Amino acid sequence: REIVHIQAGQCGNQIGAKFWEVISDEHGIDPTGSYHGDSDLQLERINVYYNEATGNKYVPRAILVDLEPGTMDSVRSGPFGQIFRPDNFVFGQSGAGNNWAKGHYTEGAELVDSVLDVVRKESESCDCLQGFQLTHSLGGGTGSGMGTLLISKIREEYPDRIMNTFSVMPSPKVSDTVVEPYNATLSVHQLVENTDETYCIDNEALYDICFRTLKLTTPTYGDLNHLVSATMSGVTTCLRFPGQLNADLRKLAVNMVPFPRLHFFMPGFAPLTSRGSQQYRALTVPELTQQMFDSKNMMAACDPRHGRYLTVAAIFRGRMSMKEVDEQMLNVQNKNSSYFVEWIPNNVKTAVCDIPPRGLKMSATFIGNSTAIQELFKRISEQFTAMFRRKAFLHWYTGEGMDEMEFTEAESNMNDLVSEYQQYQDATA
Amino acid sequence: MRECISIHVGQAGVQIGNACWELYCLEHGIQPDGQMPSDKTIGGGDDSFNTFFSETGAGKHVPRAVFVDLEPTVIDEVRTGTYRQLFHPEQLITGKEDAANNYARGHYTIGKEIIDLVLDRIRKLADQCTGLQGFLVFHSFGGGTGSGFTSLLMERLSVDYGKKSKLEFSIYPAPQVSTAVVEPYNSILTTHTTLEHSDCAFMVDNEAIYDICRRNLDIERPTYTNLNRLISQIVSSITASLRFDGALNVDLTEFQTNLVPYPRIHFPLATYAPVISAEKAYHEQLSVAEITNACFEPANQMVKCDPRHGKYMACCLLYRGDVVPKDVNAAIATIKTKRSIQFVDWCPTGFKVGINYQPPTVVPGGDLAKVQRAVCMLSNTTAIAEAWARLDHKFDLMYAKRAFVHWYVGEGMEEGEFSEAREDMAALEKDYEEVGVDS
Amino acid sequence: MYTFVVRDENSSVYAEVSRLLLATGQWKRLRKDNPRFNLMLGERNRLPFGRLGHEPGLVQLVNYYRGADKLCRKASLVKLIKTSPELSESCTWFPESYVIYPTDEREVFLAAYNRRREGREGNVWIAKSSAGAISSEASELLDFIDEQGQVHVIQKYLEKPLLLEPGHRKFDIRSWVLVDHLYNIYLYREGVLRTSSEPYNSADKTCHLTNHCIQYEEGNEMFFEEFNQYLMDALNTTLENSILLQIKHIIRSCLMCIEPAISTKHLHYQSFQLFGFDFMVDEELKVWLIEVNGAPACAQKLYAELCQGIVDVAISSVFPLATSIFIKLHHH
Amino acid sequence: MEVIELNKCTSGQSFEVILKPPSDPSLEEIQKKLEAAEERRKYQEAELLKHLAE
Ligand SMILES: CC[C@]1(O)C[C@@H]2CN(CCc3c([nH]c4ccccc34)[C@@](C(=O)OC)(c3cc4c(cc3OC)N(C)[C@H]3[C@@](O)(C(=O)OC)[C@H](OC(C)=O)[C@]5(CC)C=CCN6CC[C@]43[C@@H]65)C2)C1
Ligand SMILES: CC[C@@H](/C=C(/C)[C@@H]1C[C@@H](OC)C[C@H](O)C(C)(C)[C@@]2(O)O[C@@H](C[C@H](OC)[C@@H](O)C(=O)O1)C[C@@H](OC)[C@@H]2O)CO
Ligand SMILES: C/C(=C\c1csc(C)n1)[C@H]1C[C@H]2O[C@H]2CCC[C@@H](C)[C@H](O)[C@@H](C)C(=O)C(C)(C)[C@@H](O)CC(=O)O1
Ligand SMILES: Nc1nc2c(ncn2[C@@H]2O[C@H](COP(=O)(O)OP(=O)(O)OP(=O)(O)O)[C@@H](O)[C@H]2O)c(=O)[nH]1
Ligand SMILES: Nc1ncnc2c1ncn2[C@@H]1O[C@H](COP(=O)(O)OP(=O)(O)CP(=O)(O)O)[C@@H](O)[C@H]1O
Ligand SMILES: COc1cc2c(c(OC)c1OC)-c1ccc(OC)c(=O)cc1[C@@H](NC(C)=O)CC2
Ligand SMILES: Nc1nc2c(ncn2[C@@H]2O[C@H](COP(=O)(O)OP(=O)(O)O)[C@@H](O)[C@H]2O)c(=O)[nH]1
Ligand SMILES: [Ca+2]
Ligand SMILES: [Mg+2]
Ligand SMILES: [Mg+2]
Repeated sequence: REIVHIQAGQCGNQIGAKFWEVISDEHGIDPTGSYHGDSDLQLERINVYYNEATGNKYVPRAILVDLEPGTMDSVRSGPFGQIFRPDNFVFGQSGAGNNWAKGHYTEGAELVDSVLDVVRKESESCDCLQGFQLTHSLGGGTGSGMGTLLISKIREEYPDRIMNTFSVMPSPKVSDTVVEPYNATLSVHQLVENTDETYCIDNEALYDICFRTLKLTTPTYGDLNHLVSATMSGVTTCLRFPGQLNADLRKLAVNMVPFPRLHFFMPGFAPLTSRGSQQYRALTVPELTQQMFDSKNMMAACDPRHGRYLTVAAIFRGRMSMKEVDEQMLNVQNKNSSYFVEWIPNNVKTAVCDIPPRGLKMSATFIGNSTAIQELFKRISEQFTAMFRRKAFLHWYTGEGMDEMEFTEAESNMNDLVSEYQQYQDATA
Repeated sequence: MRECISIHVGQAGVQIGNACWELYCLEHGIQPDGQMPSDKTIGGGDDSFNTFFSETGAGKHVPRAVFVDLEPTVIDEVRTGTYRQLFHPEQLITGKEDAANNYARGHYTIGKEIIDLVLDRIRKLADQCTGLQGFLVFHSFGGGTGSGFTSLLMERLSVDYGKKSKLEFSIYPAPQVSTAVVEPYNSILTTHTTLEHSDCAFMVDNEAIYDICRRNLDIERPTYTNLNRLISQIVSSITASLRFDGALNVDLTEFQTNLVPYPRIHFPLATYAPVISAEKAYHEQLSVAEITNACFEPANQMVKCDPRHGKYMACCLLYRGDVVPKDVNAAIATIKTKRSIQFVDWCPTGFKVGINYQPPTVVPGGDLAKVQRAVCMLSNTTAIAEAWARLDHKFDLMYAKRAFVHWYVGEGMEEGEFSEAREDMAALEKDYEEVGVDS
Repeated sequence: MYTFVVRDENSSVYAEVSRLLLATGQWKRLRKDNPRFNLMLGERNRLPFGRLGHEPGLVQLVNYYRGADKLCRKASLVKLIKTSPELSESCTWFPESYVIYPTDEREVFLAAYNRRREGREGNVWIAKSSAGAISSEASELLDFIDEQGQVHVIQKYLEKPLLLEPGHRKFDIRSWVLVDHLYNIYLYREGVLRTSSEPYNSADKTCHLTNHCIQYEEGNEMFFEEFNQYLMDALNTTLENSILLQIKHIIRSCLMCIEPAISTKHLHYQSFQLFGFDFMVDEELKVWLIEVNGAPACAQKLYAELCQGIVDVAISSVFPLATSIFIKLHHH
Repeated sequence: MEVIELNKCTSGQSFEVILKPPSDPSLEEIQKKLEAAEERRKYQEAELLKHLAE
């Protein structure tokens, strides 16, 4: 039932805020936490993400963390910034300097217990807490280093709850900072061991979509983040709205993750169409379905045609006949059955929800668990070793007390993870 | 007076259960508040419907039923439905966290904490019985609760209620009818450990029920409500012997007596006819010969398989409505000649026939048209092994890679339980092959 | 487009058909254990029929009829002809035969042996089974069935066959029949004669068995065109009048008999199958059924056309893609 | 084709038409299997909490 949400660092707080902004609009909540909705379908499951305060006020079950105040003020002074519980702001002053070691071991060490206190206070207010969700980037210092420290501490207090993260991978196409492959590799190591489900949101993929597909010549984080919030709303539809699915996070993990370490998901969203003459066409289910599976629509920069899907979850939203959706989804599998492993029968599932996202008559959200995600970890691995071969920029991390061995076993873990994906790409029945 | 207690486990069992009790009430004249004006014995009585309903001093007729689910969503419906006033709160049992489509979680982790409470509520009902003959248990194969908890319950029921009969109504998984990818695991796990603890199991393939709805009822995308109201007709005609004055199958033990020669091969096939659509205004009335015939066409069976390539060990024809014996023998005379009905050489080639003069009831506003006569055929044929072979193959594909296996091991089940269940299924398949082969 | 999988590697005929399918650019082969297939060219034995027709959204068709083995097993054919009322134990085109176990008919066979030996009649019998690729004494045949741990059929040996001249040689006739998913019975216009180069001597196991395995004309095979001219010149008759009417009639009676048992009308998957019928022709131009083959090979010359015919009426009939070498044997 | 065992009642009748002649564990056991599963679970939890303490 209840989910506790944590956003850490600049990126995590940025996309975390847009997420609450978007789903608040869907559930008919205004920026002061009052309900102004029509359908009651919007309150059926409102308690999943919102706490009910005195006076018919719904407040997000959200914890906001950062090692510097800047983004705290930014969120607090924005649209839907007043909706958040004021106790649930936990920030420092030092900042992490895009340094994983500062977030994970030195500066974050002091703030971490304050966060666990708010986490603990929210968990005890839950009827039956099902688990946690974290938004953060892997390329920085706070969301990457301190976000993973939070995951580790939270898992130790709630060892049987589901742990789920929306994790933004770094790309040289978007960001300037040379040490990002270092931060990401240390983070991936923590994620393979302490999360149950991780959505891989690749800034490299988000950039190609905005630049190539959407024709945005000067992409901003606001553009990228509006893709992320749309996808985050889509993948959480079946938690926040009733209908045909009696599903929570654990059931999703059980049916999406056939092997413990292989829990990194490839997300996608339809529709995506550049401005503007095509923005007025009516979307048909056949078109939604082809777009959803198109490699160029994927939100992790990896070619799904290079590998195989272990499992797929697809969710459609809006007014549409389920018969059309059924036929179309079966068409994709029957006509391209070599891209789905045959040792997992009937391994693509569909859910349809009546309420559509704001601004769209229809939409589809894609959750793919594909062996091709290895391309993402290979890319980060290449950048890592090019630098680590010569111990370049290592002093920023050893000056915080870290050893070289810790880097060696992080790259080691990621290389094995790559190997594991490769072995089911060639596994046959 | 011999009573029967129904236990409904998991979403499927509770929703199918809700459909059955609604149908029973329409069939006996019991209203949604528990009163039946046609009952002249207030507070008691030794009538046939009393094997499924107890009576309160106030004149209310309570179902002899128990509802269990490990999460309250589905049972809350029953708690607020048309027939909420007919149940006691003590008959509705809900947890807070479900089995997550995970057998090991339903059987071992969550099951351990709730089994004694369920047994205590069942015990309360058995105490109100003077001649309790056994249990009818409804549950899916694929659910974590339906597979995992039902198994624990069956094992327990043998202990506390040894020698009492246990009958099963089981929903066989079908991708058509929304299936999780691990339902093949749950199905083999629960069949293996329940096999020794039920005396007769009525399997319903969601794929078969789905096609009847689309083909005969003209329903583009059947809902659970469509599936569940059709399943209710079959259950109602199977149990109609226990709830009505009759002579065929008056006691649960007669089901195995009449239908299960071999203990392990206790899965009779159900065929039902006619399924006519209520929208259809014409309503051409079929003869007993026509509907008897339909029982031998594959498209009317509860499991998709081909009985022409198997052997029968028992066959029962259960008619409802406007049916005279003279017509039945005449139909069997014909059916024999124009049909391939091979019995095993150790059993006699014959048919047990029951006739209930009361015709099938329909839920007002359902999808089925009211008919003058209907048949439900129960046959123990080896053709049903086809459903086990399908299921075992899907199991093997995943198990060869140990896919999803860690979810069950992490709940405290040991990996060995998998291959022990699979070997049992291999044996069950050898059993069917031996009973109906000749080369 | 459409998808198919190959599960019998050895099939010379379906090895060919799958090449025509690929040649259309509208079919694709997908491994063996992948279940999202439109067509399954299945294996000879233990074909998992129970797995077909269950994949959502896939019209599945298979190249074998579940149940047609009853017609294609020596032992079961003899039992089917005698027990089925539409064929009768007096069926005038099947040689007298009995099933003998090394249900048994060894007591009934000996009764029909002394009834003939006493009657002073030709009593040459052939004995065979379904595990192999002729005598006048019962004491010599029954001890043979015992030295072989397999069930055998003892069938009356056709003592007075029709012989070809020049050569005074024996032969049999092979007909190819195709049954589609609608149970149309299609007879392939072209047949083959399995000739024996060795002259026939009714008093040596080469001039009696005519199949190509044991062995004038190339490949000991004569085609209908030639055999037709021979009947015209030698006997003043035609192939259609004196032989093909009986062949057409035998083929209908056998397949019409088992249709209620094997028909896939109203089944969740569809079936078709190519059969081989083996016939004998005696001195009086009477045709005898020898055996029915469920997995026949084809004459090397006739692999095309017949295989192209299989895709035309059997496969493309249910999966249409963007003359007639068959004779529709009208039935029902 | 013979008819036998004809029973006639108020709400129907029954009979048999013949065509051709013919030619457990204890409560202890269960609770030991359940407690054993609880053992393996607790052992796994200890391996996780131990690895996290490191
Ligand atoms: C989505 C957030 C983003 O706005 C994305 C880009 C970068 N930054 C901020 C804004 C920005 C951009 N360019 C800037 C130049 C000066 C100051 C600021 C900018 C941005 C753009 O043009 O649209 C707004 C941009 C940036 C780049 C950018 C594209 C881009 O917008 C299209 N490139 C992908 C890289 C780049 O390194 C590259 O690989 O070549 C294409 C690229 O190189 C060249 C020769 O263009 C370039 C351009 C300054 C060079 C050196 C540093 N790298 C980092 C990323 C890259 C840039 C957009 C963050
Ligand atoms: C589905 C498995 C795995 C790859 C395959 C095989 C998928 C199949 C289907 O996916 C929508 C494509 C579909 O059948 C079409 C051909 C009609 C189509 O939509 O293809 C895309 C081009 C796409 O480029 C990426 C293609 O290469 C691709 O992704 O193919 C536009 C256009 O091309 C002509 C065409 O309209 C992706 O999950
Ligand atoms: C493609 C879209 C809609 C659409 C497709 S066909 C139709 C009638 N409408 C949606 C997609 C939404 O998921 C959200 C992400 C889109 C990002 C945009 C905000 C983007 O930054 C911007 C440049 C745009 O593309 C538009 C503002 C033109 C946007 O309205 C169209 C779009 O992509 O939104
Ligand atoms: N016919 C029918 N099948 C159902 C129904 N509900 C679920 N099923 C089927 O049962 C399987 C899922 O089992 P459920 O009963 O939903 O699960 P559960 O017993 O609640 O188990 P958990 O939720 O995992 O604890 C799937 O194959 C569904 O298609 C129903 O009302 N009718
Ligand atoms: N009843 C019979 N009378 C006379 N000759 C017979 C006969 N049955 C079989 N033969 C001869 O034996 C040959 C083999 O026929 P049989 O039915 O045994 O085939 P087979 O299964 O052994 C090999 P194939 O499948 O290639 O025909 C025939 O071609 C014929 O020459
Ligand atoms: C709460 O949200 C979801 C929860 C689940 C699923 C899912 O995808 C449809 C969701 O997101 C829409 C789901 C996913 C994948 C499956 O197989 C890969 C499966 O068998 C099964 C499922 C779900 N069950 C069904 C029948 O779809 C249960 C878990
Ligand atoms: N998609 C997206 N990525 C962001 C955003 N802000 C920062 N990033 C990325 O996050 C990484 C830097 O981490 P950041 O969150 O700034 O650092 P932190 O505050 O120390 O956690 C780089 O790869 C940035 O491109 C944002 O709003 N959206
Ligand atoms: Ca009474
Ligand atoms: Mg920053
Ligand atoms: Mg449930």
